[PDB]
Amino acid sequence: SSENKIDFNDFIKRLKTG
Amino acid sequence: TGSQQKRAFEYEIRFYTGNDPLDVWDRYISWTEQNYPQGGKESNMSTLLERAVEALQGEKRYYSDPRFLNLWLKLGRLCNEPLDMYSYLHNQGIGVSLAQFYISWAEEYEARENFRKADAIFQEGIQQKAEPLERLQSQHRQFQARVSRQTL
Repeated sequence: SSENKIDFNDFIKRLKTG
Repeated sequence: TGSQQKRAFEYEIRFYTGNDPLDVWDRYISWTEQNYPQGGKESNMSTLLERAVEALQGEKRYYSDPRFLNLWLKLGRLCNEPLDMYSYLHNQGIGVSLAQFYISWAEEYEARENFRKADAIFQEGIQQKAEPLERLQSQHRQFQARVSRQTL
């Protein structure tokens, strides 16, 4: 189950957002 | 005491006067695994890793530093799809001169029994003469022995 694992692509997106 | 050490690290992140900020994060991360050997919610590991990457992101002086690579590798193991992280490092040139990068990358493929792509990762590491090369080649040879063992 995805539940608690990090979403890598989302993380990278978040970094770019500032 | 746990509380006190964590606070000390948090203050060090802020007040650090040196020129190697990775050192603070690297010591904070390793204290955290020393003290939370089987993880736990109280370890704060995944958030610590995210914070460390976020602070040092795009610092190319670190792209060949094994403590930097380490942050990413540790982070990758907590992702739903660790391959996304390996390919990212690969696209960005992070850790691409280190044998450890290829070893961990190859290990992820081996763990899924994708032996052919595990082998290709080794072959690229070796062509790039990633360091230490003899460790990389030794590791490759034993990957090959494991595959052989599983096909007799």
